[PDB]
Amino acid sequence: NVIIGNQKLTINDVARVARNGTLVSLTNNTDILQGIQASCDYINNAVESGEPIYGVTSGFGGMANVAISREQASELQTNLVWFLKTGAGNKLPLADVRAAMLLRANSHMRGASGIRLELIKRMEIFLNAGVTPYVYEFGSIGDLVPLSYITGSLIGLDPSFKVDFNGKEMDAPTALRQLNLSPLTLLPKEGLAMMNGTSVMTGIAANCVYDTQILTAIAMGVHALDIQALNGTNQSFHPFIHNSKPHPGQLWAADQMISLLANSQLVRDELDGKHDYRDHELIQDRYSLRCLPQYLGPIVDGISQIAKQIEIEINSVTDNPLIDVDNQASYHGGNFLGQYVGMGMDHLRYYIGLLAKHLDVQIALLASPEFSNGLPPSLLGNRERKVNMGLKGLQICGNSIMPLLTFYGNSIADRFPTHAEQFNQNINSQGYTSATLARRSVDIFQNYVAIALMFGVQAVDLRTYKKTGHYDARASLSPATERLYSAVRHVVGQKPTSDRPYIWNDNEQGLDEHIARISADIAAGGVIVQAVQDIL
Amino acid sequence: NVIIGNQKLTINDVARVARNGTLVSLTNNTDILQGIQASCDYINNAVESGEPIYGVTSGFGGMANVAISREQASELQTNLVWFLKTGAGNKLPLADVRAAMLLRANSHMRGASGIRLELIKRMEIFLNAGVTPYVYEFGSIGDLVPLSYITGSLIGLDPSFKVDFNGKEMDAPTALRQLNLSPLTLLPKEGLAMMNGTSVMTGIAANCVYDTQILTAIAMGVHALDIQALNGTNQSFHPFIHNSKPHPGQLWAADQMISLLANSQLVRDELDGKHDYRDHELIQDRYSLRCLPQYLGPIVDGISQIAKQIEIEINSVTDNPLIDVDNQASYHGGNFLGQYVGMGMDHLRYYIGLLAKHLDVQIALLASPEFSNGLPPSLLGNRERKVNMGLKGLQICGNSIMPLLTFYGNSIADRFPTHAEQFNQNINSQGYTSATLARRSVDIFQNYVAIALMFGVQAVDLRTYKKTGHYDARASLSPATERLYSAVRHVVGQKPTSDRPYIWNDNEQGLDEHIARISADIAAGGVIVQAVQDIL
Amino acid sequence: NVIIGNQKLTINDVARVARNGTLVSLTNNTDILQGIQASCDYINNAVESGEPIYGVTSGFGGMANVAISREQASELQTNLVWFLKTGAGNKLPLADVRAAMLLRANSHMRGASGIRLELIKRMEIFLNAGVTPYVYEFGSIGDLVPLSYITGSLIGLDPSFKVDFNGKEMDAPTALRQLNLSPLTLLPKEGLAMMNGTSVMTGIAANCVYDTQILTAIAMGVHALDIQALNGTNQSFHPFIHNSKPHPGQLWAADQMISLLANSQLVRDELDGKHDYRDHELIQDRYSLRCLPQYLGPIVDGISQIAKQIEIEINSVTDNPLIDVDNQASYHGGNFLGQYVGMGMDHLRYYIGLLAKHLDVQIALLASPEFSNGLPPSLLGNRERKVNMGLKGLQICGNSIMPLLTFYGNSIADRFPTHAEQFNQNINSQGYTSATLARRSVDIFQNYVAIALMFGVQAVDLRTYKKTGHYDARASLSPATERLYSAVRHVVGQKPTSDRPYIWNDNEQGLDEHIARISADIAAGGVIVQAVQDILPS
Repeated sequence: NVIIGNQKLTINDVARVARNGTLVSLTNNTDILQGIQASCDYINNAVESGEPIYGVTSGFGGMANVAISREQASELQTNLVWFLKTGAGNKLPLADVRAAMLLRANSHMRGASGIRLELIKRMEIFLNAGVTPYVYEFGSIGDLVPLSYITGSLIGLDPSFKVDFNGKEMDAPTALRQLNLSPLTLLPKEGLAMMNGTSVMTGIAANCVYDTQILTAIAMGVHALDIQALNGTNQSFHPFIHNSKPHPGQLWAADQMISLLANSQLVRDELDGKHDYRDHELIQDRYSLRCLPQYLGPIVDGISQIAKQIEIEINSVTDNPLIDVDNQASYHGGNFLGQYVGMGMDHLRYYIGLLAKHLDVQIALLASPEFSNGLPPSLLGNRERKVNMGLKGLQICGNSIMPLLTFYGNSIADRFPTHAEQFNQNINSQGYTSATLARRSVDIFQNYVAIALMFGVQAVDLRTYKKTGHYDARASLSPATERLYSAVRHVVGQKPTSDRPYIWNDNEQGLDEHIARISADIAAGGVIVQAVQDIL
Repeated sequence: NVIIGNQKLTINDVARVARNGTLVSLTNNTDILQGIQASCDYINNAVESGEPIYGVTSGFGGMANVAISREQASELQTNLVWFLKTGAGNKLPLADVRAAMLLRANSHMRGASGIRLELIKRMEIFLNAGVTPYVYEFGSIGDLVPLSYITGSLIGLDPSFKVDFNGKEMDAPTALRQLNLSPLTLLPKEGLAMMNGTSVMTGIAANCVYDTQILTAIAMGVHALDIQALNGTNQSFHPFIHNSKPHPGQLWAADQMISLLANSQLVRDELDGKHDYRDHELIQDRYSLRCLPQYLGPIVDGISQIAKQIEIEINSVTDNPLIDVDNQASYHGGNFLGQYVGMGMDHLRYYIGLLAKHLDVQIALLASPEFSNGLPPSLLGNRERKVNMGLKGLQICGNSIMPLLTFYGNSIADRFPTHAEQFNQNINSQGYTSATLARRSVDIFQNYVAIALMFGVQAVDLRTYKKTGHYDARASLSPATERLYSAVRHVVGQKPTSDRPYIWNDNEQGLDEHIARISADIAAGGVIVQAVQDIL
Repeated sequence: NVIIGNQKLTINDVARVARNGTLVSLTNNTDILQGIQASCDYINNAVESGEPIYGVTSGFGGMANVAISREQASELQTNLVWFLKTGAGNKLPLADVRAAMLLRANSHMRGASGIRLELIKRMEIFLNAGVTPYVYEFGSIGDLVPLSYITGSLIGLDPSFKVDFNGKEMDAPTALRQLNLSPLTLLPKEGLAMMNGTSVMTGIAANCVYDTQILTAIAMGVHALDIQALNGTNQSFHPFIHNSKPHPGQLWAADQMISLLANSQLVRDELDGKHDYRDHELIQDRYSLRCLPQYLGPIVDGISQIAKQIEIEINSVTDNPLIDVDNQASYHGGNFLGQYVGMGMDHLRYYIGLLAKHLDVQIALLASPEFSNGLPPSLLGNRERKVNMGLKGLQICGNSIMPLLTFYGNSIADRFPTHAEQFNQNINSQGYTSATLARRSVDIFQNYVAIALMFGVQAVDLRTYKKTGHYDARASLSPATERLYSAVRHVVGQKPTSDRPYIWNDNEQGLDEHIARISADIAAGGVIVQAVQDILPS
């Protein structure tokens, strides 16, 4: 179903395999397989001759002044796995490891790494059988150490390497007995070819960008719900304003907001350019409404830029040395340095914090009667019961998540240690931890967006009540935001009705289970995600 | 065993109860109990009279313009728990919750919160029976929301509140049936008194400072091992140098290094002031050795300052309004704002990153033959086996942890949202997330220090070999570092011997299990901690 | 020379006007002047008809619920200049004030602002006569207050508005007297159209990008000289490696290094795949050299991204309300939010810090005989004089500037105040202080790079001495870095000679003067900058 070797992988391809279990297959294309065999031939012949190659007939890192004889060329590679067995911290999520292996297979198919096809198939097999090596969150300065757990597991080096076999923990040798596979012995270069790359960090980063794209589209849907709850105007998104300031991101954002807001009963419909006075209100919407597309443009634009860079990283040969069989040569290079990943993730986190903080400003308007254009304080539901404080707690919780996202928007690629590994790795990317930090930012932004969805949904109901005498917002919303509003209400198990808004009395729900249910629907690609799929 | 109500709690007291299960008891002192009853009396009488008190006969937050009648005064408090049920993220570790409850009990014993003794005893009971409410990592801007899970669990409000009962998950009502306790109904103020404070964040922060103090002492022991492995001099720590620059922290650090290094065979012993030329080496030790006490002083000093502030926070009445029975009055105040916690944790993280980074510089010297004063590259063990790269992987992993600690040393208290809860909480501490971030920094610094311990231990062995012809460093070290070296070797299960250093061949251990075993010994207060207990 | 209103302005166009005093003209395009006229007539009409329009018949920001009538519509615009006269701190460099007026004139030509041509012409005249209003570094959250000093000066509103007139401080009414210009009265909307855009911050930013593109080219030239000095190999830059990791930036970095190093005698020329054991030393160059194209890729690429976004912001209409004469409507909108400028500048400072850190690591290699591959300690010249310590103080100084560049690499866009201006401006960009902050980054970087260049020139002299027994690197360097080498030696006034390297004895020069002289030459677009002309249009 996903074919490896032929065409370039997309972030979506990566995500299908990682999360959804999408089957994988190596191309059968004989030029591709010839390439793989040719570099293999080449490395074999070079070691036969005792020729100097980095990490083949040489030590590793700042010990690349230790020459290694033809007779210790295999063992060299097997020892590489051992001394790199020094991971720590929590485990990566299994989907990031699936992603890693898919990328490594992709790297190898290019025929410049000198690795046996049989070692590449081992990953196809693990992918299809649902065997996932354990990889730790610490050990890479950007992925030798994380990739040695992948390799040692693939070759069944030792019972000390653990794996997940469809939800069961077991040792790698045992997993290979179950798969009817024999243990493998690394040939010269093959350890290095297994371990000397950016597959893991890029793997984590591929899934981050996937989830961030989605959350951006959900966030867009949230603002659209906010603008309606607020009786804001659609004029701000008028194509004339944005064509005269034509950043791609701003042009896209304003135009998507037009689609989102179209045919809404709750919005001030003023694409004609009407804007009479209002009281007690200001003649214009506040900045969070009015400058939405100018604010969001660079964010939208940056997430695209990063998506574009990750896609090249995913389809790169990322490894050292690179075999050039056409010239019967090998080169010592630096493609293992994941600078696009380390910096793109620093960027991704920074943008997520900027999205969260804008959304939180929309909530502050909603909750505050000074700024909500006539909604009850904290969007309380039942005003006959004076003890209700409505969403006061839900706001505070959102006020606690958002600062943290901006904190995580701090960077890490500039914090690299110049003394790293014997002073040999005097520049490095910090790409691996940057990528795991990015995963942290996305996991937390998912809970954040869930809270923002809750505010939006409750708010339109309470605006509907001001408009119609009832709480069933579905006919008053634009058809596009009605899909999302009704996806959210489906997930949380509260059906829209005319006599009740989403939240009536405080003692009637735990708001925590709604956050949890919504975050889990977003994470799983559920009905909330599908409701905004046209934006993606 | 730990008595609550009498004398001020220490960070050590907090830690014993949280981690070690130390029993707890309310004082029987009748002046203390009179105080508790008096404020209770006072609040009861005030509500009888319909008198305006914040969060008693009033709404909460920016809805404190909603007056609340005497007849809805109880329900008001019960609803406070419900609308604050909006936590998200991972759970706090159980020891931080034990700490919270201990602090809340401590707060309440001061007789200014107007809460029933019976509600204070409920916490004594939960503490002693090993019942630990679930609290989420998100919801507080600094602790209403986290404390509502504590309260609802203590009073068995609903099956939706979960708890840990000695390692088993169950619902709070069920836990109270098992403890033969009846559900409670909150009286006016009591919800607020349960929830309106800094007990959780301070709870988390108490245990962070405890663990950081320990890790500082271990880190000191590490440097002492490094200075020996390097054949550095003891002259740098000479009391004359430091008395003339007499910062407390620097005076303490240099003087402790004297004790640590005393009677070592591996150190250049030069307190007499001898310093002849050396070759090929520089006449002086590099800065990481020589400026150790000047560098560490402000760190040591800051950790003390923070310890001092947390101890006041732990023994504070932290709550609003405060009942003054002596004047038969109540005051609206701000003691719920955890500014010392939010800022002290920002500081604590920043220092941890500075400790990690200095230690990592000591490792770079150890691993690099240009700077190690004659040790093998990467501290390899068996040089007859050319494939050994020794600790190359262990270094890279340390190079990946340290940048992250400095990243976490970024601050959060300055990132507070001024729009928080209806614009009412226009300043806030971010103390709760700061504190959980601090816990992150300590959990990671524990794995970091484990790696540094491994470098030190291996290094002295390899220096011993240069000195004596064997690998048993125990008689060549100072008696103080021999305790720590032998604690580490005990934990990892490798016994010192004359024919073998800690690490001989790479394929002979997984370095990951050693990191894990050491971090877990440090976390549990094991033999590594005890080995440096004289420093604390 | 630079015609405003016709075609899109580039960052080169802006820099030439701001820095080089290039002359400027408004286009005579009749469709362009008709549009300007039409929006002018639209506002005239709407206002006399009593139409409600923001900041024209209201009420600014949080007080946009003040109805103001046509009888007060003129005095509203004039009072807008007064209450905005609240700048603080140091003054903008005059070049960024010139850029700021260039872009504001450019914005107005597009026809959606309803401003008198005569006021757009007034900016042309100031630019060409070399009259520059004083503008302060604080007052904008991203440019009402800064642009109010431009406006106030242009119309000669009051003697307290100050200008530079070709080097002499002067009040603004005095400068209009010298120009034989009459003071102007702002009609309805004109004051807002004058002050409600992104011209200043985008002005500051455009000059930043220009200076960074240049410092990137020089940086590359510095790496090429370090590579030569350390007898590194050209093999890292082989197209086969980078074609298999085809990031645009990394391809470009690799390919420019192949060009910079072409026909050097100080490299190990191994594009054939040759890689013998060194003795007793590492078979590969360290990461600073070997992962150079991979490390520089995102930076090159990011600077290009920013440059593209700034070129769009330069050419955008930034005010509010916007007049659409085709449908006879004005729209209330948000183009005045310079979000691209705030986050872009954030990114730019970040990238500069990253360039600096890589350069400083290369200096570490050169100064240290453990890693220099046989060069003398601290790149010392006269070894016979034992008291010499060569470039030891010069490295310390570089070590004190590089961490400060990475510090400035922190962001400010994410630190916006949500309670800004009566809670009306609940999102904002911080773009003005962000670009202000980028100017400080760029200025410091010009000093850092001078230090970097000095380490490179000295080191190739000493390597050439290693190779040939003399100190003239000119013959041994690749043509492309010879140009740069000679341009630096020219600027500091110490000639290449076979007998002597750049730095012989410590007491023969103040290194501080050499830093100052190279820094000034880069800032001025002098011979050091011309030496890397080739790298620039790519």
